[PDB]
Amino acid sequence: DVRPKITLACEVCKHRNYITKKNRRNDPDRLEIKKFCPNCGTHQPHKES
Amino acid sequence: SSSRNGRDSAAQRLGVKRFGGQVVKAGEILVRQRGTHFHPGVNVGRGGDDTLFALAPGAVEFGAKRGRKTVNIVPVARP
Amino acid sequence: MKTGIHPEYVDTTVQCGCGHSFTTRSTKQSGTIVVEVCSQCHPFYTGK
Amino acid sequence: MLIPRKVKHRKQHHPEQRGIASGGTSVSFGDYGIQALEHAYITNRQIESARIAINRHIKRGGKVWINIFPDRPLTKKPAETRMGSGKGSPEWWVANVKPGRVLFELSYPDEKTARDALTRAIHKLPIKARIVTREE
Amino acid sequence: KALPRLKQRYREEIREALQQEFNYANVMQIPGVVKVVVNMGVGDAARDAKLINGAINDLALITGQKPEVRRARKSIAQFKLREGMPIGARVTLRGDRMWEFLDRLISIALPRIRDFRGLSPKQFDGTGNYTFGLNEQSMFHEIDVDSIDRPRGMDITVVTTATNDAEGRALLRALGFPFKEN
RNA sequence: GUUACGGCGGUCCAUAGCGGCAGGGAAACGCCCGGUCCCAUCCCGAACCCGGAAGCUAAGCCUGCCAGCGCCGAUGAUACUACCCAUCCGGGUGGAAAAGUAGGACACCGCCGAACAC
RNA sequence: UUGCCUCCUAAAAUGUAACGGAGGCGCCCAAAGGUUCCCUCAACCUGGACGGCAAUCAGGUGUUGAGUGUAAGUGCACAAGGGAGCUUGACUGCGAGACGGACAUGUCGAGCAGGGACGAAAGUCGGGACUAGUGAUCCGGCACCUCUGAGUGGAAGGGG
RNA sequence: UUUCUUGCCGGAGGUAGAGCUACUGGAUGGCCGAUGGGCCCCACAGGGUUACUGACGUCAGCCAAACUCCGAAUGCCGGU
Repeated sequence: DVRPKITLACEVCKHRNYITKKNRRNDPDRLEIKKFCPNCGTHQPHKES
Repeated sequence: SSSRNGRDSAAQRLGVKRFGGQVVKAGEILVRQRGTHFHPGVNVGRGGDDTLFALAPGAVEFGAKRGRKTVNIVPVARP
Repeated sequence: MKTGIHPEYVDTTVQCGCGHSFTTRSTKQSGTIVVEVCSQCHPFYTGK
Repeated sequence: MLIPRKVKHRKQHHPEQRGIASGGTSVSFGDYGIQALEHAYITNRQIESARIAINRHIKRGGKVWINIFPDRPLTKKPAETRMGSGKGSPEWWVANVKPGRVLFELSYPDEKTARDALTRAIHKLPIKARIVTREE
Repeated sequence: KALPRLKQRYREEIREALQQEFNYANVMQIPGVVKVVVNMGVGDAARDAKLINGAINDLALITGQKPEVRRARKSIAQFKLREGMPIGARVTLRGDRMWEFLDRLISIALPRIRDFRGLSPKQFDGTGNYTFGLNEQSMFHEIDVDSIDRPRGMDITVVTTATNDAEGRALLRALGFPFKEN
């Protein structure tokens, strides 16, 4: 808790591509951030699961 | 009646690994250090943890620039 | 000079009580102000 | 007594009693002085005793300088305790004195009285010490 | 074309008067007033941060351009200050607007001051700049007295190319500043 | 080829800095005037742009001289020390430290552009 | 007290023990990460109603002081420090070469995909100023896969 | 002979030594001169008056293992 190990999954390939920490208190909403989906072969928006 | 001390981290085995004049390969670690006690000179890069490594093959040299010690690599003439 | 973040600044004319005119830019949008004493009539400047 | 207002480290290694003094080896303040001839941890109690002896011998006039300051803490563990379980608490305040170090200086009109007072101090001290003079 | 009253007076007469009084080896030494900085330090913003907005509005209406909000570079607990708390407002006036603000401040505001007996000419920087403080903020017609909120001791300062107190006072007297000669 | 004219670049980056005294504008480096023109102020044409020569070397720039502050700084000696000799002392061979005075120094070169006479 | 990090001890490479001397920890940061650009006061005076040991402030020098996510060596007005824009180097996914340190740990050049900044100008910059901020294997999950599928036309029942 | 010994050459150190106005913690003097208490002139303007608590600063002097403006000897890493 406090800084959970959130999992960033892509919007298109819908693959859980990354795992990173986030302070739930400072950023309570799902972390939407641009990342690289290897399945898609390009940068796609990823958001927290 | 006891001592509050007794802890200590592992020695990180820092310092110069290739001294002046040593012929090194590209990517060879030259100095393990905390911070830039030596700065990356010529053909020498600086690692994330301040590890100075050779960018090109050659002989290690230690110079001084703007009063800062630097580690350079001098190319070695082909035989 | 920035476009619109800067507040308006228009030239204005003022007349004092003793009857001295004055022209200068000021934030007042009306452009006509009535000053009472002014420095052309203030006792400190005039004398004493 | 002489005790430091504070010390950055209160449990220090014993001062190394080696070599002759490199500084403070001449009378720089008074006319006469007490020069050490052996290494010793001269404690603040010994300094107090020596200076009181000098002052009480010279009585009314005269000036006394104490060049050494006991700012080195020698620790002592509690009595009847075995080896280990940490380092003892600070017990004595000592000045690391080496041969050639001038410990006390005295200005007094009467040479005989000055020398007798310095002799008092030397007898209070734990080392061999001689009476040196500014006149070289 | 257009030229402020005080700016034209400076360009036409003041330079010659100052040259004659303090004869300089070169024309470039002629003191020339430089940016005028007007400030409102709240201080009580720690208790009522809302006062910053009023200070901003008042400074805008007085000067003619937005006041930059200055936070705190320090956090002293004695006055309940933390790093970043908006603690004042600052306006820097340069050029035509600077000269026009000086002209208005000398021709309108200071005469309107209540029981105005002038300020002693001792507040000069010692290097050529003059700082003082207005006791209120209603003297300016832009700050209508009928819709004021509170009193803000208004800091003002004029920066000059003068070298010291003497040249600074000569310049400001030439510009026509009131002075409580003493 | 030369100039107290310029920029660009120069060293185990102060022997170069700081400070004091004296000097220069043909062209450069500057100083400077108003916002029709890109651009910018957490506000401000102060920093960045436009048209410039009506005017100026005050400052920056650079030149010469001052060793006052800083900087460098020997030789010698000592401290220290590797090895060796030495019953407790101490000594030999080799290496060898800041301060100061003796002192050094108010820095040290190439590319190109301007005028000068050829 | 037990693991990790920092210092001293530690005897100028590295390493070095003690129930030796001191501390930290084991987090935190989606804007404290990336990039691009820019900066600039440590304290006396005059002062700046209130607002002195402090304001918003203005000048000079203090010549690199000063201070600066969390203790040593570093980083400065060549800024690792302080502000700003981008929109997400928040640079991620495939990573010869070398290496430093038994396993474990740690460093990066560089090549490719995709992007982020800066663009004119270059083509340049692989989490945090760096070292702690962690726990092997087993066993289990959970998503995806061009794997398997206990006769199979085939699927269900394990692996990567 | 890559090992080792010796000579020479290149190299990074922060120990021994010191040095500290070069930093972080100290030391007898007087000093333009901080609260200045204290006599007060009798200003609540403003000012000498400081016998004594003595600011910064300054003067030769001194220490440190967790100090370093410095800094060996050895040792170590390479080359010859």
